[PDB]
Amino acid sequence: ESINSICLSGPGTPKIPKGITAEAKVKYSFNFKWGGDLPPMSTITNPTDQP
Amino acid sequence: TQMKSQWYFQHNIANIPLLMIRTTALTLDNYYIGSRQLSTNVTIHTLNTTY
Repeated sequence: ESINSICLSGPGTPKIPKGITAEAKVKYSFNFKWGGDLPPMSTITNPTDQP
Repeated sequence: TQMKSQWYFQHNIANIPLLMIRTTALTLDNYYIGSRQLSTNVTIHTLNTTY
């Protein structure tokens, strides 16, 4: 807490009221393609299905 | 003709017969003779009906 207090003496450091937590977030979208030979697949009975 | 172009639940149409195929084995080159041997007459065995 003492070295944080020395850093808080420096410029640009924010004022946050006691008991408040400040937060920041980014939304990301990474773009990929997946490549391969054709995969296998499986199926469901018609009678026992979404009615 | 009863199956329209509409969507149907797979549970409903599952058992509806969508095609009938009728097939019979044939010969074109042996059409009359078939598998005949000797006479045109075939012999049938039967239980005497009168006894």
